Amino acid sequence: GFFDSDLSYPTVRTERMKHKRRRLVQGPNSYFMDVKCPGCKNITVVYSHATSEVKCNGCATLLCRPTGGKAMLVTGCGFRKK
Amino acid sequence: TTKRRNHGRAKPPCSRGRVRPVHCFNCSRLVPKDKSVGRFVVRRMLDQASARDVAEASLIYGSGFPMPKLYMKQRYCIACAIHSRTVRARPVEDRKRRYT
Amino acid sequence: AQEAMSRKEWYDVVAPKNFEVRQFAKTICNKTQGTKIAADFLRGRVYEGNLADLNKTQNEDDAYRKVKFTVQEVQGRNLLTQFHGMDMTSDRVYYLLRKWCTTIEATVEAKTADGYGLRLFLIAFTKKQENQLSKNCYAKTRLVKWVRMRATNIIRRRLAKLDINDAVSLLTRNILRDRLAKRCNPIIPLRDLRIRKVKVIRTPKFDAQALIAAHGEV
Amino acid sequence: VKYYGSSAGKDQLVYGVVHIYASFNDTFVHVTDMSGRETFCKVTGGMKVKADRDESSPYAAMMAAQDVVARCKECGINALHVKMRATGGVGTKSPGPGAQAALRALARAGMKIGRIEDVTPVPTD
RNA sequence: GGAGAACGUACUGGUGCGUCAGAGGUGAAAUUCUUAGACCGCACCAAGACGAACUACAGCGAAGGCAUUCUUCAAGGAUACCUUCCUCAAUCAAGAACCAAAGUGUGGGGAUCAAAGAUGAUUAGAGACCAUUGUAGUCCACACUGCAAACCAUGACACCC
RNA sequence: GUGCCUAUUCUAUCACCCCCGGUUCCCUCUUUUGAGGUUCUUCCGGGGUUUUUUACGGGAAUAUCCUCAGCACGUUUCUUACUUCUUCACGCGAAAGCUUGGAGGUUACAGUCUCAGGGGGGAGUACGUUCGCAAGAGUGAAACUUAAAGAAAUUGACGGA
Repeated sequence: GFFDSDLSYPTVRTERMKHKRRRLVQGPNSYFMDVKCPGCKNITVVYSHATSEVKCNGCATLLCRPTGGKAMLVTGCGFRKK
Repeated sequence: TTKRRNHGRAKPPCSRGRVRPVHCFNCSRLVPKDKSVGRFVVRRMLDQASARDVAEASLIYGSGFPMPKLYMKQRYCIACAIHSRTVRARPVEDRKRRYT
Repeated sequence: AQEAMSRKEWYDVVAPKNFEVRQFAKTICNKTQGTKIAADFLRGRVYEGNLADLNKTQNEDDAYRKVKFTVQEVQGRNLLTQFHGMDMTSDRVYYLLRKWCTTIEATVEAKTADGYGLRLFLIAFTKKQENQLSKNCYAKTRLVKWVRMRATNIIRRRLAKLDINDAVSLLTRNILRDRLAKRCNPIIPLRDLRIRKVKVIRTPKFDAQALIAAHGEV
Repeated sequence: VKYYGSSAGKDQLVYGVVHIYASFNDTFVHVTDMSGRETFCKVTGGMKVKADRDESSPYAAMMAAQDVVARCKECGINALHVKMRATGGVGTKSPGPGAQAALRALARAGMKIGRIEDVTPVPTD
């Protein structure tokens, strides 16, 4: 079945469900966030998908770990978004 | 003409290229585990009153088994099955659809 | 000829201390005569007494296990024994088995304080939890390896450094079973946990000194 | 009484074990103390009959179980653990026919029961 | 996948006793073992093996093929990312690289299962089924091979239902 | 929402020192030759230190595993397998039967690439020929011969089913 809707337009369900490279157009699924080391009054741009690290440079150390999916934020590092 | 698709073997779709043959403990030509039916069961012991005799003489208690019992890992295939009035052409469709 | 009771005489097998039944069992041996004396070949015999039966006078579910005892001295009819293993049989495992589930088995070797060298074997089975809706609810290789890794650590660590009769006291009351349980629960849980076999690998034989300490007093 | 040591022969439990072995051509009764280093006695259905088509049978077993009980009593093995075994690392862990007849028979023939075992061994082929 | 180690445990063979009038095998028994002493029981060893139920239309693997552990080694996949890189491709004669069983040579290798054979028995015949063993093989080191109802009897790759 | 951290010590505490166990003139009980309990008075004992006992987590340390990293469930996606397979698809098919993205979407005949195939038998064989130690593989006929051979279903017949 396929009537009421539009394939062209999704709506209120209908984006949430499409998967990544079959989102009608793919789009960077991951994103960036802003994170703060309580280590300092200064903060950092971050990948929600990172494969490596963030160092705080209010003190050289790393606030997250490489792990496959969303990277592991940790340690009371606080973040917000774009 | 051909009679039963998977022809016992439960591996065509999947990944188990070739799989465990066994002597079948009752006839004993060597065969793969999924062309033999299994119904590994525990097993009961004594008749009623021989047990009653043994029950009174049950100076035997608990441990997770208050009087114990056997266990037969039973695996039948054509060779033995047959004679043992065990496994054959049912009616059609059940030759494809599993127990409950 | 002589025929058997005429042949054999009768001897009282006795435990070590931490044993509730201590003159616990008996055994018969052939009538001693020139050169041929009874006590010897009995040291080389291994006695199974039920763990419940020995250390409990009653209801206790550890009767599933029996302890191998090899004879260390004969004094009179009676002969004062040591610990060699506490094992079990087939039945337990199989009622306890469930198939379309999962296995974790493990063994460690630890040398006692005693130098009774022991290998110790363990077991436990999956679950679908309360309601792990999942079809048959297993565990990864990582999991199994990791659990073993914790299991093994304790057992050797805890068992290496201990007095044998006391290894027994813990093995009796299965505080050890539970101990494993302590480590095991936050992980993938299974149900169970048992010491399914325990093997005497190595023994440093006797000392009356050691004996009294082990034996205590009858 | 051939009770010739620290009886009182049924007053207290006095355990040996009967290693019961039923092949498919005979059935073996092997009475121990607590390890057969020193074996007491061993009685067969074949010992008790001859037929070449019988001898691991409940009949024979039932018969066998009697003699054993008599000797057993005679020595005073008040109680008795049974370690039944099949033929071995082969057969489906189910011993020869007689095993029940004999077993039942020992209790029937004077044993207070306690502690039964299947002891046939585990193969790698 | 490959190198390790550790073992569980059995099969045996063996020991070590214990005893003992029978064993043992079987369609039917028969060939087997027998009171040196058979079996048997238990202890223990030796040995070579095998990873037992677990564990299943369930995983991994090009395929063949693949199940203790740890110890490793180097490998693979998938999944993840806003990573870079710009067709890189596709499928493919020749041509290469694999291919279970088994065989085959050079060496292990010995335990078992058992082709050869041998025995029974059976038969009408029967050197066949059946039994009782038992020689080659078997496992393996090492080579080599190319044949396997080597079956999702279903080329691949594609895009859909 | 759900289960899930081994064992000691300080503090409001100068605390039974803490924990743990127990008692006839301890405490409670229309019981009374009786029951229960004490980190309730109150006494005594054991343990802490042997707790590496088996028994920790307000604040904190220790011993210390080492996700006592969160793990493990339930509930929710989605990539890839494997589905199975409910169940559906016409469709396709001679059927038998045919999924992931079947043997579907094709004589309404046409995505690519490729292999193979092309009555039957003779023969997959032949001194035909080439690999191959060696099996034998690879490659591969005509003569001669013949009217079928095949396939699925169907019903029937039959069975030492």
